[PDB]
Amino acid sequence: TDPVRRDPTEFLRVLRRMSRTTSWQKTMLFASKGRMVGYRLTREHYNTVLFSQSLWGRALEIVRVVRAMQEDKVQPNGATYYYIVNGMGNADHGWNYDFRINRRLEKIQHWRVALEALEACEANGFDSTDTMHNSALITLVIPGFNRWQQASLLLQRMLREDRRMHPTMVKFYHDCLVRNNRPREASSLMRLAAERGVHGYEDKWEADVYKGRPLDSEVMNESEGQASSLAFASLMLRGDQRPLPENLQALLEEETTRNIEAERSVPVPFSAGLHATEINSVFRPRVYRQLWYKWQHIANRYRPTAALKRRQLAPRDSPTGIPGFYRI
Amino acid sequence: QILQKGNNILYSFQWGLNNGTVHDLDADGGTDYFMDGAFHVRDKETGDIDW
Amino acid sequence: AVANLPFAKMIRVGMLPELKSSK
Amino acid sequence: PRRIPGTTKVTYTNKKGRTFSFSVPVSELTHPQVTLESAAGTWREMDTSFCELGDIEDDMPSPVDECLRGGSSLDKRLIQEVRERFVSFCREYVLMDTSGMKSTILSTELNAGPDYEHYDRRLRRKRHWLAIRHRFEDVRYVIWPDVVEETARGDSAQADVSLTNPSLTAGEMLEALLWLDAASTFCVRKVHPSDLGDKSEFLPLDLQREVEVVACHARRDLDFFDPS
Amino acid sequence: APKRVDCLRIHRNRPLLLHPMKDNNKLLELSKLPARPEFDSW
Amino acid sequence: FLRMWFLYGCCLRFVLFVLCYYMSPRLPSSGNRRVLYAVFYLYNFVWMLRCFFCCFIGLVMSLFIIEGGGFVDLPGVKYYTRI
Amino acid sequence: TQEKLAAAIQEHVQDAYRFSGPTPDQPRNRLADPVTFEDANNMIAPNAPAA
Amino acid sequence: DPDRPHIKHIYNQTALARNLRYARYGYFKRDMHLLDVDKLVRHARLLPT
Amino acid sequence: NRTRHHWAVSMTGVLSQRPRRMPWPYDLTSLIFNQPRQGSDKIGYVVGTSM
Amino acid sequence: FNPVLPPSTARLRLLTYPMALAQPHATVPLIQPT
Amino acid sequence: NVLYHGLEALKETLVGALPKITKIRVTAEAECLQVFRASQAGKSGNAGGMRVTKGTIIAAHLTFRVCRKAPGHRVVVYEGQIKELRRFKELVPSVELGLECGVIMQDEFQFRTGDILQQYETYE
Amino acid sequence: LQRALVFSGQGAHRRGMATEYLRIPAVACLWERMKGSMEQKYGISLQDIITENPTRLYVYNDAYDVAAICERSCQDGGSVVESTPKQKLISHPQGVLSLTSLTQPCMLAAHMVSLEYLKETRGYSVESSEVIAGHSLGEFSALCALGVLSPEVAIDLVYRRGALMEDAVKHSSQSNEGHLMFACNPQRAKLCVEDPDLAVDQLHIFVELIARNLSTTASFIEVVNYNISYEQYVVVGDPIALSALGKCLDPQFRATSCGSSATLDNIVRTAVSSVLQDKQEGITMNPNTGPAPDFVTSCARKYGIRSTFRRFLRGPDDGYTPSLEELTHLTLQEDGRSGLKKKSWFIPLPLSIPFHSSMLRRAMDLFLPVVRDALPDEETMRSFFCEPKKPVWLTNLTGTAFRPFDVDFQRDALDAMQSMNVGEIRHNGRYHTNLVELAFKNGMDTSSVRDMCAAVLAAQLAHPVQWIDVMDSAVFQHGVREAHEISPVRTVADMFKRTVFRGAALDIVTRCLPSEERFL
RNA sequence: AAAAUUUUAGGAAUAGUUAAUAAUAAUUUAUAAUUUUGAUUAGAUUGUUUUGUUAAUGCUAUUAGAUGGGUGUGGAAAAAUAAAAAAAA
Ligand SMILES: [Mg+2]
Repeated sequence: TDPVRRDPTEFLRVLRRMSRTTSWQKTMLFASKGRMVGYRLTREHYNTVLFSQSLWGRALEIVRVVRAMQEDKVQPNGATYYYIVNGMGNADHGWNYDFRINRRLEKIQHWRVALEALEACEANGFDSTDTMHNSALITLVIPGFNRWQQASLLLQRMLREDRRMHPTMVKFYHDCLVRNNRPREASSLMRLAAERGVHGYEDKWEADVYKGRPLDSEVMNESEGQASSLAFASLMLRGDQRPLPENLQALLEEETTRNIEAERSVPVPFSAGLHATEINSVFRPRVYRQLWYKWQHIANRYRPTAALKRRQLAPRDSPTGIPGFYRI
Repeated sequence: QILQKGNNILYSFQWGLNNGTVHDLDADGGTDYFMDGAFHVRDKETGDIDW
Repeated sequence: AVANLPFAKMIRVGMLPELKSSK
Repeated sequence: PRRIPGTTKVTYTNKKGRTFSFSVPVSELTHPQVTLESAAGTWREMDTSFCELGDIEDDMPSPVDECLRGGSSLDKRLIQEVRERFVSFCREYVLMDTSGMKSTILSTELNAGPDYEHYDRRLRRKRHWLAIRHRFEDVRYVIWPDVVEETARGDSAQADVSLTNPSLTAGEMLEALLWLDAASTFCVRKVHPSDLGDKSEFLPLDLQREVEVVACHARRDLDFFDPS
Repeated sequence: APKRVDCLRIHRNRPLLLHPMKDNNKLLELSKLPARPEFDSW
Repeated sequence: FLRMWFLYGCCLRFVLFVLCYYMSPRLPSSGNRRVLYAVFYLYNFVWMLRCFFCCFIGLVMSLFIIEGGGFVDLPGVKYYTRI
Repeated sequence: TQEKLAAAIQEHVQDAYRFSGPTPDQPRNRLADPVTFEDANNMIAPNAPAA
Repeated sequence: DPDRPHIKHIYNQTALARNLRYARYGYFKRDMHLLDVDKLVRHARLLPT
Repeated sequence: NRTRHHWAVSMTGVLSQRPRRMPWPYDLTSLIFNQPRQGSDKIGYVVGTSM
Repeated sequence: FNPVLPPSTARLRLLTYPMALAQPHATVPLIQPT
Repeated sequence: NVLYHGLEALKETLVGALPKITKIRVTAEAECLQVFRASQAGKSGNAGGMRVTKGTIIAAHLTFRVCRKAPGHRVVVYEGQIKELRRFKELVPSVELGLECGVIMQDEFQFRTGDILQQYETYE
Repeated sequence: LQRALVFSGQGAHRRGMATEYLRIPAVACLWERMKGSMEQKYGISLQDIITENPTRLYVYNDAYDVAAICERSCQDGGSVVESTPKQKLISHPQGVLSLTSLTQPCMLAAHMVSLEYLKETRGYSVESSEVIAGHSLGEFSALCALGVLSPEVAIDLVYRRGALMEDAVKHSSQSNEGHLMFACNPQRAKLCVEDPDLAVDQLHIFVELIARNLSTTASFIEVVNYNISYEQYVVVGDPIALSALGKCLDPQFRATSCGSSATLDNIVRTAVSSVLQDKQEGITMNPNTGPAPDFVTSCARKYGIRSTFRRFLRGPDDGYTPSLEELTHLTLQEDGRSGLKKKSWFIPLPLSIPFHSSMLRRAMDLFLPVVRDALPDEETMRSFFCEPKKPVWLTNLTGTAFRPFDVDFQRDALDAMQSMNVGEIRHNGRYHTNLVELAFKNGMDTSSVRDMCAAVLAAQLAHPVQWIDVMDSAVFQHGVREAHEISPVRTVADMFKRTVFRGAALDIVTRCLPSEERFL
């Protein structure tokens, strides 16, 4: 308990060093035990801890830090909200051979936590950046979650505020829409990406085949407020296709519904009850493979498509640079 | 994989008056030379190479 | 000597516990 | 105007010739923090009462908690939402995939719950069933309100009240009771020294009153059973 | 009206071929994504 | 076998000139022996060493080939430039 | 038990502080803070000047 | 806690983790102020008279 | 690594390790039993019945 | 009816004391003259 | 990709290696036309009505200078500051070039006709 | 569905521009004509400036003299010998193309070559458009597209306009760092979100209060142009006034720093007091600069041999997640305390000239003869403008159909001439004449369509661009639902898409023809 | 399907876990399993008389080129570079 270390200055310096060098466990343990033993954690300390947790994509740890901060009555700020949203967006997920990577994230409502963080950031008067909105949308549209309605609402408010769409968010939202069978919304998202100029989406532009069709919510509201007549508007016609008398139309529609339900009820072998978007989809934050990225852009700086295999950066009988290397 | 016999090829390409040849042939006692990569003429006034 | 330095007084007054009044 | 003090920026010259420029906020470490005012006018703290953690003391959050938060159990729509969420919770528990559970006594977990990496394996199902027990004890009288036959006039008044407020029909009440009975029969039986709760908790439930209420509603309706 | 593969002699003058990475893995998209989202253009 | 640390097992090394200067030999020997600073990159890492410059001062050389020596007269250097 | 737990947590904090490596010497800390006893003690109450 | 251990085999005879020597009365003299005398009597080595 | 640290060229192979270690079939089991295959029959002491 | 506040706040409160100069409504100086 | 562009860049980076040189850069100046006896300026201070050319004059500027013609020699005296700058009958923050303006220097200084007031700046 | 031919402003900057479109022989001939004209008249190589964009350029000596620039014949083509030495140096840190005096000719040439590419490839016709307009330099570009000004003359005209702007900036005492431009978004500023009209009213009140509070010193701030209905207003000024405006446009400053109930005057007073306090403390000016470049070292003594010749990582994620030292716009602790910080509602601009400001009245007066003696005499201008022949041209000042013979348009133009910026203060010592107003009065007394056009062109050099009114008149009065806006970077088509017009909102389909020709 | 043999200067905990089962596709039961006789993770390295050397049971080499989402086809996946190979007159 030397006086050189029993001071807030050295504690903050070591906390910054761990947040910039080591993993999230070091910062969490050091902060919690210092708080227990007598070091007071201010806004700077909490923001450093949350920066580390967001960088490593931890959700439960972020929630615990938020609870401790609220208990200690530390007021958050824009950096705190940004870190919370970024951590919730960087929470690792996916399926690896019918094995779910992060099933605890299902019960940890990180999408709701991020949405509340964004709402608080906007309400308190801080400047919410586009990365926060994109991370909030990703939290809704990750493969384990199906919240495309709230994702659409968030994207509409983003477009009204003229925000920027990230390629990763666009890809995840498109995958979610295709998985949830929303071709109209997927085409709209693709057209928006092509118009804005998102990287990789400058050529995925397609004609709108639902140009004259009303919304599903519109037809539902019309039915709630003749449903037999509204069925003709609900069903799409090709122009050269003409309606049939309603008595036979009802039978035909019932036949089509029964056939579609029978087709979709059939189990898909070897799919593990997972969609094609969820098959072989494991996402982890870039902190996991930062060393791989750095050494790839050194050993194969001019061969980006080449695989970063060992013996390119180390001889035989000698250690390679990256300890974990591929995965763990 | 290490390329030796490269200075031997560069010997045929470096024409002109050799720096070592000039240093050996300079019989003047007033002048002074120093060797870093070649025998450069030292300036007595400043100690640097004589431009 | 670092312990004797005046910043230790700042640390002590900052970490001084609040005392609840008797009920 | 409550101006926030600035960090102390120091430049140090290493003996090797390097320079380090770092800003240590020494002022805002002992001085009290400068709180800000929300743009909307009042500060809104983020809510984290719905997240599920490895907190052993806290009960596992359920969707029934959101409906119980309001407390307006008189509303028929609220009652229907409560019933739907409770049935969903019980059905999720019954159909839970119990592949890698491995619930056995571990010595090292005497003074704490299961390990962080063992939460889903040897803690999730027990917490889920304890939450089911708590939610049932909270909302049993809402899902199956107590019946009172009284005399003939009392029965007439009870029938009039039931027809005025048929919040839940006999079919869905029976479905809820069936899922509750299935969960009770497939409850968690093995207790651990780390279990801070009472040992009698890990026992099947007694649903005599609920059976009586659903029978009352079944005889209230004209034909509860069909040849199908 | 095929493509060469770069070779590196690692040890004992044994060649090593760095074949192109499979198009399905996440590492190619990781390289394609921007490095600093706040600073670089998306 | 701590000698020839910078050879990395190869019988020779490919280095590039950076600086050149002189050092006094160990006592009782006296003089100004010429030694050159050399830099080389191996497996994406730069290395700096000091080697005795026994090569003739002829052409303007930028690279050098380094072999082992053995003369215990200069404390700190054990690498010699091939002629 | 409270005091023993506090001592154990302090020992854990020392083990964590071991991550920082050897501690720097006095002049770094001495030049880190220009604070004086006046600013140190004005936080609680302002003492009258000596008479 | 010796009376209610949360682990099995409190002591061990490894090379670098021997803790039997660290159970004698001399080590508990340091924390004798917080010491439980019954626990000391029941679990300690080389106790004096 | 928390257990072993790698700082030089390591030996490779199972039966090429120096000093050599090899199986020694001649023991009590070979003296007592006529094994149809190596390690088919064994003799030992029970050291647990928890399962 | 309303779910209780999380009793896990006891863990956060464990081995913590209210700092005199870190209270939400604490000023400098801590004690003011009358 | 251009030879002379590369040559210009090489010359720029060769010149940039030389140590810094301090240059007194004059931003604007005014030439005295008439001088009036000002009571508020002081017994030793006289107001000056003059025309400003080659830029505007900032009254709040710090470093000023006076140039007097002696004999085609131009001596520099009174590195001071403007006290009160007024055009017409109202104080002005700055007067643009071409417009006549009245200036009063500080430190109770008086200047005759033909003087040149210059605002300058020192920088590396 | 009638196309509106919109031209981008001078804000767009690109090294590439329209170099790829020179493959067509006709476009190459037009490009060579313009480049040769510019080189023969001033020794300026537009192709070199575009393709290379160096930091130092050499042009003809004594070719930047203001007297010659003003009094030279714009129509006449210089016959300067190609052996004339080029000893005049033009140096900019970012690049030569960043300099406005040379940016404008390059942007006009890019617009012309893109239009020529469209015409030659797709048979695109300007006459098919029923309305034509441009942002700032887009006005001259649109006039050249119509044909009243040849491109050879127009390149010289825009170069002279830029040179006059640079001369005005040089005559201004404040250095180039003291002149900055910002785009403000009152909607995201959270100034009465319920009523965006009250939002813009509060913005105008804020800028007027700042101008009044700082009228004692040389500081200035005034609204320059209105781009989007409630999303983009470009204003310029000195760093002090800009920081005060940034602090005013900050909900946190209005919440905890001062008031949350105080009036706008009190908010502005607290903002200026806080800016003065920041100056006293030592807050850095222009904190919106980017971070330090990637650090690569080779001194093994200070950092070790293992770190030599290698870039240092920007944190564990290589800067993917910014740290507290990079999130200063969120932590109002240091480097973000000043109002100059970018906060998604107070956006800095790279341009270092107060375009369309009170500082350019002298430049406007000097530039009026330049466009007076550059237009065709009386035939083609009157043929184009008269009754009006499509496409109709809209002016930046009081955006309306150019109807010189209409009393309504004359009154609108007179109001523009006699108008004033929102935060302008014309106290004594400020240059102020009425040459443009008298020129337009003469153009109203006698027909002189050429003189009226010259006056209205010169007015926009120091008068605000009413682009909101331009959009409204294009959509509603002229019935336009489609915009063909030529821009390398989609400068104003994005604003055209963002703004919503109520007529049930009329749909506007906008595109950059040289950039997304495939969609056309 | 089994048994033996199995690397690291600065040595410690590991875990879709062990067994039983009327349980294919385990809602259960247990004082479970691994490990200081060296585990798990991380580093190196294609495992079982083949090379070199010596008086040597020492020291020093070695591509036996071997494995879950790309098609459920096929008796059997190993199935999308090659590798001296005769494939129904
Ligand atoms: Mg082993």
